[PDB]
Amino acid sequence: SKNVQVFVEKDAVETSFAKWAQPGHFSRTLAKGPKTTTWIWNLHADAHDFDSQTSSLEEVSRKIFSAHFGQLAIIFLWISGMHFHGAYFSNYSAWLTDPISIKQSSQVVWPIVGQEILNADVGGNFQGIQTTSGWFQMWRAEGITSEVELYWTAIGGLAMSAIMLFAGWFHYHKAAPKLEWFQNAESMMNHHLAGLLGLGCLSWSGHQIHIALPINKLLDAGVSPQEIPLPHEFLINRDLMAQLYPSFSKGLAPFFGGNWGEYSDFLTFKGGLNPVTGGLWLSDIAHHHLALSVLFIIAGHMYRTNWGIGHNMKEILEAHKGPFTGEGHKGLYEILTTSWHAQLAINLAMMGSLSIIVAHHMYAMPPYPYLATDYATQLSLFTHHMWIGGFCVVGGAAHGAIFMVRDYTPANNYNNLLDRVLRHRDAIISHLNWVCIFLGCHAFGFYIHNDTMRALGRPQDMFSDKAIQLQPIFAQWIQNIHLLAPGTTAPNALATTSYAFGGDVIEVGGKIAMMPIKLGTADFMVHHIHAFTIHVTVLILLKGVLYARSSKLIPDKANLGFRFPCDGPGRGGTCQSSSWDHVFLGLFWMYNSISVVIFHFSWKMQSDVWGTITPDGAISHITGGNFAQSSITINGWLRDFLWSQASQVIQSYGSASSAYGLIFLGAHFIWAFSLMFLFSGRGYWQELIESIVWAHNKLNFAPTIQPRALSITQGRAVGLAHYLLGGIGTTWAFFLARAISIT
Amino acid sequence: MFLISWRGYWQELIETLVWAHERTPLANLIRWRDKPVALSIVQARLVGLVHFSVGYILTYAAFVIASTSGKFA
Amino acid sequence: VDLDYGMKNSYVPATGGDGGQGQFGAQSPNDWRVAGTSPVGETSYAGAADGGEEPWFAEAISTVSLDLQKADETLKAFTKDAAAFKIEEFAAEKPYGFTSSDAAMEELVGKLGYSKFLEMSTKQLMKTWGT
Amino acid sequence: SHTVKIYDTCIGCTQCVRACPTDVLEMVPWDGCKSGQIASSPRVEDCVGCKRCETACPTDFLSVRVYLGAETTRSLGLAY
Amino acid sequence: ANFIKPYNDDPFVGHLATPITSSSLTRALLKNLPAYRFGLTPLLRGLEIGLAHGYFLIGPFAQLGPLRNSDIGLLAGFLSTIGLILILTLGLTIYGAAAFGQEKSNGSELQTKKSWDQFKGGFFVGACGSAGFAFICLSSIPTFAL
Amino acid sequence: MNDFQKYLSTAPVLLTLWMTFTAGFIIEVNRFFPDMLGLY
Amino acid sequence: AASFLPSILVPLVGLIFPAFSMALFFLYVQTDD
Amino acid sequence: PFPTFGGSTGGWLRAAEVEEKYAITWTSTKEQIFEMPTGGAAIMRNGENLLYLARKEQCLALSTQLRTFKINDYKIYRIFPSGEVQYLHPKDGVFPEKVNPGRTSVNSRGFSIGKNPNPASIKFSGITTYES
Ligand code: CLA
Ligand code: CLA
Ligand code: CLA
Ligand code: CLA
Ligand code: CLA
Ligand code: CLA
Ligand SMILES: CC1=C(/C=C/C(C)=C/C=C/C(C)=C/C=C/C=C(C)/C=C/C=C(C)/C=C/C2=C(C)CCCC2(C)C)C(C)(C)CCC1
Ligand SMILES: CC1=C(C/C=C(\C)CCC[C@H](C)CCC[C@H](C)CCCC(C)C)C(=O)c2ccccc2C1=O
Ligand code: SF4
Repeated sequence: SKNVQVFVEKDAVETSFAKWAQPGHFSRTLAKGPKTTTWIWNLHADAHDFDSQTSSLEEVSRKIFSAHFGQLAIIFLWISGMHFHGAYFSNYSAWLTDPISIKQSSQVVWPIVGQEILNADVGGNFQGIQTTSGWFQMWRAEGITSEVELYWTAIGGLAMSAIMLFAGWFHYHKAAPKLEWFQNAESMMNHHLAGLLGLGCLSWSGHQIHIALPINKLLDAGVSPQEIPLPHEFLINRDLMAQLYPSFSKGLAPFFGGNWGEYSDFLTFKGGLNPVTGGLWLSDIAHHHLALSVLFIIAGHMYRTNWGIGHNMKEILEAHKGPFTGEGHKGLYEILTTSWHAQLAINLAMMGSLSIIVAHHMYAMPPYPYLATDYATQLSLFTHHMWIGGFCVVGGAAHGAIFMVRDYTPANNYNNLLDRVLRHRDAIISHLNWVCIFLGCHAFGFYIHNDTMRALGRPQDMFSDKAIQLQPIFAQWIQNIHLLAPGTTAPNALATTSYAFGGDVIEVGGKIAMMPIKLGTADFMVHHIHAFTIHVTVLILLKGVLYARSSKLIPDKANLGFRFPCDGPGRGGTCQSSSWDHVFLGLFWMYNSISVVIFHFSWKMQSDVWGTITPDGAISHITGGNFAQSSITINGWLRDFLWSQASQVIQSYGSASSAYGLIFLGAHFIWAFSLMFLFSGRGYWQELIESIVWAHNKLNFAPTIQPRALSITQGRAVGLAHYLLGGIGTTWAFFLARAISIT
Repeated sequence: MFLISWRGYWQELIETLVWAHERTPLANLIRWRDKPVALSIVQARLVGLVHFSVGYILTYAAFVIASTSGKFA
Repeated sequence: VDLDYGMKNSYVPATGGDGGQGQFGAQSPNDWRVAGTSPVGETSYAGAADGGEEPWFAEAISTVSLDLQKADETLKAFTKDAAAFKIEEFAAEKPYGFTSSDAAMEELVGKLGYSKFLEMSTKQLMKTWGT
Repeated sequence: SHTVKIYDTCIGCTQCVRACPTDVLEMVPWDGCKSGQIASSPRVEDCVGCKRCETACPTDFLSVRVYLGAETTRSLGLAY
Repeated sequence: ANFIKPYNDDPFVGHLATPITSSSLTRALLKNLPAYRFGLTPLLRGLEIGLAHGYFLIGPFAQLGPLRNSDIGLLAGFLSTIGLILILTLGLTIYGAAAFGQEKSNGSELQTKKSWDQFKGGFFVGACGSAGFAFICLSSIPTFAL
Repeated sequence: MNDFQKYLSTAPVLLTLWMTFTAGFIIEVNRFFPDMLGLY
Repeated sequence: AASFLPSILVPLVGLIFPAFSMALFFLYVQTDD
Repeated sequence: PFPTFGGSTGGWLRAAEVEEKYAITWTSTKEQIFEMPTGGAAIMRNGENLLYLARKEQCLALSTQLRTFKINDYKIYRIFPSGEVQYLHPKDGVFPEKVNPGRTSVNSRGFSIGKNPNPASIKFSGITTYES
């Protein structure tokens, strides 16, 4: 009948604790029982690989839907806890009254073992750990005002968490959807693009227009939090709103009529940052979401469902083919509607890419009240979202490779774009290799050249703004374009989207919130290094996807799998030739890439933006503008950045920042610890274990689960894990400790 | 690099480079007499250990000398 | 067909650490170390293919191929001894009204082709040659 | 190139000859085992040194041992 | 329409006939380049190649070298270029020895010892002379103003 | 019940419980007898 | 004068010598006796 | 009799023209799509098929795939630059996994792996323990 219908099987899986007591039930091999320690590790590594646990897409699909509900439940509990801790263990009320002086804190340590030192004198007759997630600013923007409200949102969160968990159980054990239900992309996109995003934005705009905007205006004006009317009061008494925004008097009459102009009071396109709080005007944010909402809702009506009108994605994809691309995009629809791994690849890459964009756009255009001046929170958020993004992007590549090895079928892909790509893979990889070498030699060479020149007493031969100069002309041009846009290419706007492009210095509380950021030779040099790092990462990852099934070296790599240790010592050596290993190596380069980016942000900002400005025009940046002539050499980074900005962590003992010092050291230890897994091999360890077991046997006792050394692949994984934790952890402490002081 | 990255990856990459040289005009005129191949397993281990060792000694040598001389001399 | 063409190579097995020439030789008789590309109207790799107006891509012009007819011969020559052993055993087992090994071969291979002949047990052969 | 040797502990499981990626091993008639078959390495000139064969042997200690040695184009798996 | 086809109609060769690889433009340019052109003797082939490469090499040294701002900068640039040409010439000599051997016969085949030696000689003369020409040209630069 | 008890008898679960107990008792001892570098 | 020796020998030891040595090694390893 | 393929950059190189080359042949009952070791997809012809590769392993890998299609009549040859051809697999007409009377043992040692001689004993001999 209808193309789109709901098909669900009742009572699919019985709920019992029997399987719980039978570890390894999901796998046929593991189910037999443990005979060596490898079984234990394998149990945990194959837990969520449903494709290998079952051969039916319906079953795999059912598990994924329910598992997702589980994650949602966890996320809800997390958010709930944060709000609760902000209601019972925080100084929000005090901060709300004096946001500039009091420091945000929402965690308190018990008075055990001198750990109390960690409870700092943040302010407002309160002692606790200074948090840096930015909760206080967000709550202020929403218009919380009280701590009772925080408690209630916490309760809502707990309730929501439970509902999600029930949903997971219900849709797996009692009402499990069939495969036909899952395979309805057009419907899903229509619903998610119009309901989840469109209605979501519209609903949020409602809160912002009726509750947040009014309260925040009063707060900024000076009204004491206690004197601001309760949220419900604004919703009921239109007169009160009319006082603040003199258009609510007209009511919704202007809206139904075409006179949307009358609502210019609260819907505006001002641009720039609020002078008092140093954040984007909420009026603009309200119009933003309202506009986006309309767009999304309209977009949700593009695909056919059950009424004839609409587009069928298959047709659109197949029609787009050209002279240089054979059958074009034929075959892609089936792949994306019959392979979860393929979908995850695209989705995961885009999600990670978004996080990186959020990081850039959220510092240049501060979105929350009193966020820019809080340097600690700004740095924390930028770095946090930069990382999340990197991991996700690499993950997308990984799952893309899993697709090629597990779901790719030659029959369904003849002369399509995918086939043609795999037919000239040598050309693609060869060229990218060259691009990477070119960029790397030229970009890093600049730094080495400068180091040598400065050391040889020849400063006039350096690539600097005072010698041979490499100016970023293109970027400088775009900046000017964006600066002059308000009033020209953007006539109805009133100010620059960001003061970074150009403008005046916005200061809040004697501290600089935003200032024009200029680009010179040093910036050129660093930006091109970023390009090199990203390009190399792509090379490793793309090579893995393209050569996943076969290679000149190992023609039958596909049969070996996605995660095999090697093929042997032959052919000169075939170690680490799997696609999994390419992901393994890619993560190391992603670490390098992100590390450089976050360091660039930290030094540039502390040198050319952040700081204090006097009543008159005197700007004193935190580091003093050293970036221009010091970041052009490697010695400069080691001395004027790492060595100098690390004075805080190393001298944190005896203070509330002591934890960071300990973690800094601990992270270094873990990083080094990992190098033993990354440089050694299973053979040595297995033999050592044999001798150790001899001792236990000599005393008449030994485990039946014979002790064995970690697999080759696991060894690499353990090493990478500790390596990443240690490296990121070290910077984490370094940044946070430094930031607390600079703030 | 030599210690953590192993042969398989590099061998495949070198193969692509061979293809390029043989297919790029002008450079085709010149050719090798010893087939280009990746370093062996043990060789890489040795090369890596040497790089690690040389850097280790050199860095400390500078510190012990510059630090002592710069302060007391 | 020179069945020893491959064996007749420049490779000299070492004392210890070498399997040897094996069954079909360890290396090609010809040396891979030939020259590179040459100007239009010239040849480089001895019996190379003229690149015509595109000498740069001359190495992509194939000159080495397999004739299907010739392919049959190589199959027969390299498997001659096996066929001999097979027919010999068939002869040993008191063939019905046997004639000559060669004659029997022709008769037995006239039917059951040649490949099938090579893959059949003496028992099956005797059953087949009952007539 | 490489050297592959078979020992008397073979049981004629044929697993090794079914794993070689380059047809270096064969199953020949023999009387030392119940199966009446033993493995041989007639064409070691094509061994790449994968050691897949060894991984397939079921005997306590490999009855088939591959000792890596002199390297040739074939043994180094060079398609170029 | 397919603008990419198997090279030489061999579906199994490791190459493809793309617009870049096989277009009238590419074919024409490569056919008339000194390296592949028809009729040129080994010496002349080297000469043309050398004349071309020497002229553009004096620039990098002259404008970005250690003594660029010195009055004798151009002279220094010339000397540096000559040095680089010598290094490249050594390479050519060594390559020939290894690739071709010691006694040849075919003759007039760029890929023989005698021909290679002649080619190398031409390169040296052309390169050094070309660099000198650039020195003379860069000594006084025309403004082409009426 | 029997099956649940088996799950609670699994190695990972038992370790966590035991270590939590051990950690707790150590913490409690330090809470009531703090700062000791020797048996007095 | 011996004082001029540093400026006459160093150019040779660090440039001419290494070059010729490398060339000879290449010719030696690329030859098939 | 070449299968239908549109070309790839993963085909053979100079070695195939100056050192050595390989070729596989088989017969099919239907036109079907297979994946070639070089990279890509091709359609076999209804009948005889011939394909050239640069390595024996590449050829034998394809044979494995062919067996899935129920094709067991494949033959592999090595063509030298001069035109000489060597029949390589199935060498005796019978697949190696099946014992064929008439095949002799090679490289066999009549003792357990642990009975090989001690390295010191064969010092300054040139032979190895496993060859001793
Ligand atoms: C500081 C350590 C270090 C360095 C320098 C490199 C260097 C390199 N890695 Mg690497 N790597 C490292 C650690 C390092 N790795 C570690 C720890 C790992 C483990 C995860 C890896 C894993 C890894 C992989 C998996 C990959 C690389 C790749 C690369 C290459 C990138 C191409 C390039 O930029 O060439 C330029 C190289 C330079 C060193 C630039 C500096 C050299 C000077 C400044 C330029 C001019 C010098 C000139 C050429 C010669 C001067 C003559 C005279 C000095 C004698 C390059 C050779 C990629 C590759 O090979 O693709 C191309 C690749 O795929 N790396
Ligand atoms: C993201 C979630 C999250 C996180 C990380 C924290 C973290 C923290 N909370 Mg908090 N909290 C949260 C959510 C969260 N909370 C929520 C949602 C609520 C509302 C209910 C609260 C309510 C709350 C209160 C009321 C208090 C805290 C406190 C604390 C701090 C001490 C935690 C503690 O009890 O240590 C000690 C840990 C324990 C006592 C638990 C014992 C350890 C158990 C037994 C181990 C688990 C057994 C294991 C799972 C067995 C498996 C069996 C199998 C069936 C699974 C710590 C910083 C305390 C604090 O800061 O005091 C100053 C405090 O008083 N929180
Ligand atoms: C308009 C209807 C609608 C909405 C709102 C959603 C929303 C969602 N779907 Mg979805 N879906 C829909 C229709 C819809 N779907 C249809 C028709 C199909 C079949 C074609 C699917 C098939 C589908 C699959 C297969 C999956 C999803 C998933 C998801 C979640 C993605 C994760 C996320 O963004 O977290 C955002 C989280 C929240 C916003 C939390 C709230 C979530 C609740 C359920 C919102 C419900 C409305 C709420 C009660 C508000 C009522 C308004 C009232 C107050 C006035 C998200 C909650 C994924 C998932 O994780 O599911 C568990 C997933 O795997 N959907
Ligand atoms: C949307 C996110 C997402 C989802 C749903 C999946 C889902 C999946 N991935 Mg995948 N992946 C992702 C993101 C994701 N991945 C990202 C971002 C990366 C890049 C790092 C990868 C890299 C990756 C690889 C390389 C592999 C998978 C595999 C798998 C499959 C099995 C997972 C498994 O073994 O479970 C078991 C899960 C675990 C054992 C994880 C436990 C957590 C470990 C111990 C790390 C914990 C670190 C912790 C945070 C540090 C705390 C520090 C503290 C102690 C001090 C499954 C389909 C595997 C597979 O076979 O696919 C078919 C596989 O080989 N993925
Ligand atoms: C890789 C990056 C890099 C770059 C660009 C430079 C650049 C420079 N260095 Mg330096 N240097 C570097 C790394 C680098 N250095 C490193 C890593 C070290 C440490 C060993 C040094 C140590 C060093 C010293 C000790 C000295 C220099 C000097 C110089 C200058 C002289 C340039 C010269 O003679 O080149 C000559 C260049 C060429 C002959 C060729 C250039 C490449 C050509 C243009 C490529 C053309 C490609 C073409 C477009 C392809 C398409 C063609 C098609 C269209 C037909 C110049 C500013 C000298 C100086 O005075 O300093 C200012 C000097 O004394 N350098
Ligand atoms: C002990 C060895 C040694 C010596 C003596 C020199 C000497 C010199 N180097 Mg140097 N260099 C060395 C090792 C050495 N280098 C190494 C190992 C590296 C790699 C890191 C470099 C990389 C390097 C760069 C990147 C640059 C130099 C430059 C220079 C020159 C700067 C002074 C001057 O007046 O320039 C002005 C130049 C002149 C006045 C021209 C002098 C005449 C030339 C040198 C004649 C060369 C002909 C020579 C015989 C040909 C060799 C034949 C072959 C068979 C060996 C100077 C001649 C700079 C330069 O200008 O190069 C020429 C420059 O840009 N060097
Ligand atoms: C981009 C492009 C292009 C290209 C360009 C180029 C690349 C150029 C180059 C150019 C060049 C690169 C040139 C060169 C020239 C050279 C010369 C002009 C030389 C001369 C010399 C002479 C004349 C002589 C000398 C001598 C001798 C021989 C010896 C004795 C002495 C004397 C001195 C006499 C075109 C436009 C096409 C188009 C588009 C693309
Ligand atoms: C980069 C890298 C390579 C490739 C590195 C190569 C090919 C080094 C090439 C450059 C060196 C400096 C040799 C270059 C020599 C010159 C061409 C001059 C030679 C002259 C002769 C006469 C000696 C491996 O082969 C490898 C193998 C196993 C594990 C890791 C790796 C690895 O990390
Ligand atoms: S090592 Fe590889 S090629 Fe050699 S016999 Fe064993 S499986 Fe065959």
